[PDB]
Amino acid sequence: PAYLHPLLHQNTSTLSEQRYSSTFTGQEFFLRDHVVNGQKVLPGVAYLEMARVAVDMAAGVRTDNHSAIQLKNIVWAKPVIVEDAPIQVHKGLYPEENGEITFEIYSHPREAEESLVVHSQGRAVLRSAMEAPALDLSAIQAQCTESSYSFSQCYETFHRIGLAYGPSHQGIEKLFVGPDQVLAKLVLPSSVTGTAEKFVLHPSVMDAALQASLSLPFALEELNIYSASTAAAWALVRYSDGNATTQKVQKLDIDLCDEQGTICVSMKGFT
Amino acid sequence: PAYLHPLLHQNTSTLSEQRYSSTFTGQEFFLRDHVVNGQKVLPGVAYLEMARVAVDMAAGVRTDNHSAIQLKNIVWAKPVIVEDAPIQVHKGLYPEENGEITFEIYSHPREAEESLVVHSQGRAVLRSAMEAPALDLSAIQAQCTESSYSFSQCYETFHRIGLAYGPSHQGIEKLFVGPDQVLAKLVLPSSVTGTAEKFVLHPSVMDAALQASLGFMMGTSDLQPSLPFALEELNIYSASTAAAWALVRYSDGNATTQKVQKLDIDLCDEQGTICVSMKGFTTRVLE
Ligand SMILES: [Mg+2]
Repeated sequence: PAYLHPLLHQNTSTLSEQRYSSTFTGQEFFLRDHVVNGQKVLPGVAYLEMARVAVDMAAGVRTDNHSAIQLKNIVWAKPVIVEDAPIQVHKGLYPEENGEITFEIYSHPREAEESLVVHSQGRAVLRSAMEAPALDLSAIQAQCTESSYSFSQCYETFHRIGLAYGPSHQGIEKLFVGPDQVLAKLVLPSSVTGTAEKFVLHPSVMDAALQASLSLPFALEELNIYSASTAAAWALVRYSDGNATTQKVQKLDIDLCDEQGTICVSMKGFT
Repeated sequence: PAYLHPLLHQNTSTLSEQRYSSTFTGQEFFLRDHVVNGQKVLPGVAYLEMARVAVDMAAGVRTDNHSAIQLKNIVWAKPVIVEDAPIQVHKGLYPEENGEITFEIYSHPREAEESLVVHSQGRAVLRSAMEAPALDLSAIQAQCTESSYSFSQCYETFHRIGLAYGPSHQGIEKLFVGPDQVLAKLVLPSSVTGTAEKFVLHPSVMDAALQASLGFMMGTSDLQPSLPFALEELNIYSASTAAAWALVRYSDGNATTQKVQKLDIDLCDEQGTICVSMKGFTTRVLE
């Protein structure tokens, strides 16, 4: 209730370490409605919001020259899973000499409070606020005319493939695809509209952007925030120009834009 | 409701600054019952607990060689006053290269949030727990037979000079005075017993120990209140709640004036075992 943020509850910083802590019950919407293979698993897109708001607050009152946050070189390790007992997640920030901020998202195993498990790591950059780029909504939709499928068709396999998305994570409206890209109409589930205000990178919309692509998120090269993900009405997914099939891991680009095509959130070098 | 401590509610630390924040409404017992010249004033001794608990928390889990806190060279500047508008008070901690921790207690006036008021600053030292010294209460009593003052005498006199202590700050039971010292019988007011557990340096007990210096000033014409101005050293051997007595004597500086007095103050339980010691405590007339 008195949380600083639904994903960043409490500031637990010491003289040695800048740190934020959150205790998650199974009931949070981004857990109860994000069940993979039967377990409540923290979604990859929640780590980004966790990281952003930690940086936003850990950096003090800021000048226009530092009043914007960008994330770089994100990594994903073991996921956070919730059972009958709550799970405490720690968000650690470490300032580097070049003015960038390294962040580690970790926890202390109930198996061993002296052992440690890292779930994600990355870097953040403070820059001047960025003017939003623009996308071509009319033509891009026109380049995605082959084998369109309903959200339900997207949704049916998702449930069948082992990903049981609850109502809070049913943000895709429809998929328009060509062999080169996928453009997804997006919507905010009505359940989470009451709390969409308290997110910049909203897990429902951000995950819907990731859902439109789909083995699992493994890394992200860069994340740019021009406006709230809530403003988004469309999202475009494309391969990064690496052209490597490899095994089951791929490098992809994902962008969010509003009704006019103005990009508000863009993700580069996904993996 | 979710305070870390009644005097240190929230950790608001940034990368640049280790910081804790508290918002006081004035309904807190240590404000509602601590009225100076008609205004609710945070008691000077409350800053001491503020610093201690901030340091204790800002210092991590700690080895025993560092599992004890001492405060040094405390100064008091403008008071914290609450009159209908809540005040947000910040505890800033800076680690010094010598391993000491500097603390600043400050706030930003609501009327111009870009301005700054520093209320108190000092230094904290992390060191090994000290075996608690002891007082000989029998011997001390034998030297405080010159005059004596009752509970009502003290708090009626306090009200007359401008210090309207409510029940939470009525910890003096009786004052025994001899030449150059005062022995004060103390008790934790019944009003605050429910939350005495969450204080090491309890404002009620600590303020009562400083109140005991009234013993030196009874009989002073148009006596004016003297408030905390500086403290050279504070030693914490155990919680003040255990305290049953307080000894007040002048520090061996021989610099006593109506404007300012410097005192040595010890608090001990019924056996004479000291729990808190304050050396070089200077108080100054209010004006
Ligand atoms: Mg102004």
